[PDB]
Amino acid sequence: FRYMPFSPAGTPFGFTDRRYLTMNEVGYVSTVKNSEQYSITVSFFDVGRFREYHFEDLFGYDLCFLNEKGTLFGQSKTGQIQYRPHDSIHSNWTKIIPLQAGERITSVAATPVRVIVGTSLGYFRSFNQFGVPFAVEKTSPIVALTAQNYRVFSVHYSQFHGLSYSLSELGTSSKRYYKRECPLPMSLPNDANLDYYNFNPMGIKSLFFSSYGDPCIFGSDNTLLLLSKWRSPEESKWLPILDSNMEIWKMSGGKETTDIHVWPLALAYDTLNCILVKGKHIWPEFPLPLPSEMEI
Amino acid sequence: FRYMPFSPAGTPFGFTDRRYLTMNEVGYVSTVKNSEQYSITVSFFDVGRFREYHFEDLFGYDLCFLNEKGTLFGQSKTGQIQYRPHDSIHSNWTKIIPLQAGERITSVAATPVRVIVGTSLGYFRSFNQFGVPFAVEKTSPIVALTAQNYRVFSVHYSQFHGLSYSLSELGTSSKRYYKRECPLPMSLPNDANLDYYNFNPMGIKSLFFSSYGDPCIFGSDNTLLLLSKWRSPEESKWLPILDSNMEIWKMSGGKETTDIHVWPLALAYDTLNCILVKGKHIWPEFPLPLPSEMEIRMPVFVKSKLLEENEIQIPVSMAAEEEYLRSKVLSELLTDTLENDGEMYGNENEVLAALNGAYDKALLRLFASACSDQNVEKALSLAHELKQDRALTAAVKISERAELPSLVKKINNIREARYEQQLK
Amino acid sequence: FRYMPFSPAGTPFGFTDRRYLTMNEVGYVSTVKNSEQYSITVSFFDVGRFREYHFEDLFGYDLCFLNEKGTLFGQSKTGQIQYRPHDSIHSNWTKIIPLQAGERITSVAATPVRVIVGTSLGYFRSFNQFGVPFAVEKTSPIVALTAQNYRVFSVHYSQFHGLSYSLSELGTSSKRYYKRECPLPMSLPNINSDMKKDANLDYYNFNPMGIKSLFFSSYGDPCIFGSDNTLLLLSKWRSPEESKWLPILDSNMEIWKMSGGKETTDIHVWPLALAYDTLNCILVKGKHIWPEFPLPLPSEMEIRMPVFVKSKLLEENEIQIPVSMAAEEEYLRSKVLSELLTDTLENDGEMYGNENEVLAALNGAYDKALLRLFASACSDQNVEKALSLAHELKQDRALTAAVKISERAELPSLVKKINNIREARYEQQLK
Amino acid sequence: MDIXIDDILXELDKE
Amino acid sequence: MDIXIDDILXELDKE
Repeated sequence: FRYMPFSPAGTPFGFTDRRYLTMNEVGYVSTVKNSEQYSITVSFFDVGRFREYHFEDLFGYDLCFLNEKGTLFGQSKTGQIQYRPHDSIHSNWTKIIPLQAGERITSVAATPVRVIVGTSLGYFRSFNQFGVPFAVEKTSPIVALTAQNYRVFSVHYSQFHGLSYSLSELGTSSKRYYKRECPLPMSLPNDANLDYYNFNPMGIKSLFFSSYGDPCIFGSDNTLLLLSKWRSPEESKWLPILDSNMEIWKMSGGKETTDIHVWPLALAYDTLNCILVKGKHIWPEFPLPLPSEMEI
Repeated sequence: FRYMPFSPAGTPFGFTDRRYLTMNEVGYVSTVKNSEQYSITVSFFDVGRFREYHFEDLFGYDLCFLNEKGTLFGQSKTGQIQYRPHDSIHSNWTKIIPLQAGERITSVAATPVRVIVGTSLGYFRSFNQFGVPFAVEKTSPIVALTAQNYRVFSVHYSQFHGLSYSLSELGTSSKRYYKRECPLPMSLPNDANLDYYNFNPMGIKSLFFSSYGDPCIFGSDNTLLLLSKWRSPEESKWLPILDSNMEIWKMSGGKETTDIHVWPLALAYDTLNCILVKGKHIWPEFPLPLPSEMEIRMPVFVKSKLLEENEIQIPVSMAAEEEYLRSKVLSELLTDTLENDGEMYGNENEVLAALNGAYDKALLRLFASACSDQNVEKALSLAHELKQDRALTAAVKISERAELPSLVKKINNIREARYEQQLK
Repeated sequence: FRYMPFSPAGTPFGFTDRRYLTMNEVGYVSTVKNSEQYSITVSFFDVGRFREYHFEDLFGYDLCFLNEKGTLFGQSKTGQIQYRPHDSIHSNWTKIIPLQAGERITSVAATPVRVIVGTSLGYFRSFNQFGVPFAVEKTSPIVALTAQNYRVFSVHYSQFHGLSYSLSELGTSSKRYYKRECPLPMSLPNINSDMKKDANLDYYNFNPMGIKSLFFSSYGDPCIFGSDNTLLLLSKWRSPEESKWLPILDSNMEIWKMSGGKETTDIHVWPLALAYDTLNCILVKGKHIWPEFPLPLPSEMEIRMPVFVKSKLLEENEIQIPVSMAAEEEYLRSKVLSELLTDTLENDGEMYGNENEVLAALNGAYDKALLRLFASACSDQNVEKALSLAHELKQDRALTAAVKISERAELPSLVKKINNIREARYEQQLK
Repeated sequence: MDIXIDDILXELDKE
Repeated sequence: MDIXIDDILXELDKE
């Protein structure tokens, strides 16, 4: 198995020169192949709240994570990352992550207080929002990361059991694990969408914390899984709370369609924020439709 | 999968009739094939304390463990073990471990108070230093063991979980687990050294407790992993504290070499005691070189950036970040040791004091770079991480010398806030 | 992996038309293919206490559990269960367990007060003795269940973790865990490609995990008996950080010692129960490792710590054990049993009324065997090993016996150190 | 040198 | 702009 660079709700190039690096309720980040470099655009859904901007990418960032305070970029092969705050009050910063032979950055994530980098060798590197390193940790190989405040939801892969997940807190004191490499009951992927599964072999379309702090994951079966009661190790369970295949079926007046797909952005309190994709491909293209809401 | 007999820092025969059974900071044990039997040699690095000796091995011991008081030998197929104290005051003793069909002894360990034997079926047999059995326990299949005083660090393997580890204490009462079969994130082997991986499939070159009591492991990736926060099951994590491939690279003036290798013996506080192997094979040969010392370094240096700054010379700003992170890790580990177990080696209080001093000093250098870059926000976050109240004072003076009056007020708020905790 | 219906000490049909559903110290339940239906027989070992009976099974029960008050039957595919009390006071009752698509009942268990059903999806359904349902819990997939009074010992299997076990108590209104899905270090079977024509392949298709039986001991400790024919007992299960599985009987070694030190392949042990220090079992003689019809009378096999070596036992020669080598095993066995029984009495108290006398005799045998090892250490002039043995003595009068053995060995320095132990135990008793 | 202990063990049984 | 801090660091060393 080969580790591909992962970002929440990212899309592949396909046969075009542009794609989305990442995507959630805050906005969407795109990259465009031009002459010799790349052009990255950071757009927001709340136009009144944030300022859209673009810049020339001389490094070829293939990893991205977006939150309410800034945007994090990563280069999987060179190890270079850049954090760009939304407000111009705070300055950008750049860092190069050490990478051994064959080691790639597989996923990055950021909160207003933490910056996280995971690698294919299982290196877990954390920083504050200004680039000051806090700890280097060795875990199982990391394939996907998301974060919220001081909490981190990581997806891991081993050659023995397959996919597992960890749930931790990067507090001011020490890092505490609520769940440590526990089974991940997400269905693996089983063609016009062949480019997507080469782009994301695990089929994790996106993952995020809900607005109330529970980890969520959205796999190839298009079912939103919520981890409930994760503070009680003996009571925690994964709940399928939305089968988007069933809702799309009901939306079409009871007719089986294969032209509408759900692209998950976020889970609020009672609504799944998403993009409704209409077309041959299961991933959204340009221009991006208006975000939709699906009641739980 | 076939379980091979493991010993810390042991080497394979290769194309010779001799190899090292085990090896650490105390010394090294070698075995030589002659006629039909074996000649075992027990050598010491402190020549004045113990006397090297040799004896004829009629059984073919392939397992060994060495400590400061004695040497433990094991025969993986027959189950025979022998403990030989270094001083002749105490007598040797021999025991035969029962083995079922296909069951092998995979690892042995000994402290001045405990003798441990683990098998491929997961049998965990413990004894005192005189051979009195204490308890037979059934666990997951054991592949490697180490011990220090009453504590045991065991590595397990099944087809389900891969590698796991347990951490336990064999007190005068019952056996208590600090960690029970938790994930071991040590990379498994993935050409000229094929003889080694047939000899040691897991690639565990060595494992040991540090001099301050923290479990360590050294795998095929040549990275020293230390288990931090192991007294709190929910906070324990493995920390990569030494990329020996990177240190060899920096020692070679930034050049990629394939003739120098690191063979781990022990971790003394902040220094890896090792053998620097120069040759085609990654394991040491005969005669054994003098032990070397390799200081631990957090894996934060990047080769490309180090090449631009030119043995490799490190820029003082980049060296401060590594020293800050290393002091932070070592300070946290040693504080946990003193707050729970107290002193073991005899200088931990003074080491921790110097450790916190180096921590703040490296932090203040990063603070000055942030001030030089006019990054007031990054400087304030660095000031929040300072330990000593006198270091907060030094940061104020650096802020004044940088003419950042808004930073001075925010750092003085930190000092006032800590003084308010001093009034409670 | 396929989940097969499990029952304690159950046997497969094999190439016959009859088999045992379950089997323990109370009795045995057999089923015989009868034309298109089945004939179930419930037999008892105490013939004077219970009456054997038979009934026609129109459903094809493949699951069973037997206790002193009734018999529980289960149908793995339809989900139907029936509880049949032995006594006519209470009536039988039947229930249909809800099963999803592809979900099977994998194990059932019953005590006089509790009825438990486990499924291949990990659904844990419990009832009282009359069928009143308790809360429904979702756990890892269940492969084996046993129960005693209000406590349940469950074995779970996933492809992620392998084998795990849980230990719980089914209180009046909720389930409480002593241990939840801890590692179960029971050896799995090792099957080759030549086993496709072996005579015992049918058992491992019938029971893939190789769990021949599992049960609580008469004193309440969980036990399991796998394909390696070693009795494993869970010690210190009331302390989660101290719990350990102890191999207390290598039945292959006992069969070897019974055969005068000769390797045989025709005698096998079928475990029924653990009565304090004795394994109740069926001695199976034949090609197959499981018992057939008619059932032999139950045998008794005392537990032995696995410390004897075949080579050393042959040199000292049914096999005769040297009294010095027998002392080490007897000291270890007494140490284990004393520690278990002390934990039982300090937490649950007596259940039969004579446990304190059993524990007192146990500690006596402990010191007596320890004093024999102490005498061998003195005879070998190993003063250091002898002193360490004296530290493990329990009774203060046993320290006196060690002093007298040391005087008879003319080791005056050892006498002074043992008397220092007596002084130290006097000082600690005052704090 | 074998040491006679059976009399000492018998004395330990009595109370 | 490099900042002179070496004198401040030595002031921190004094006990």
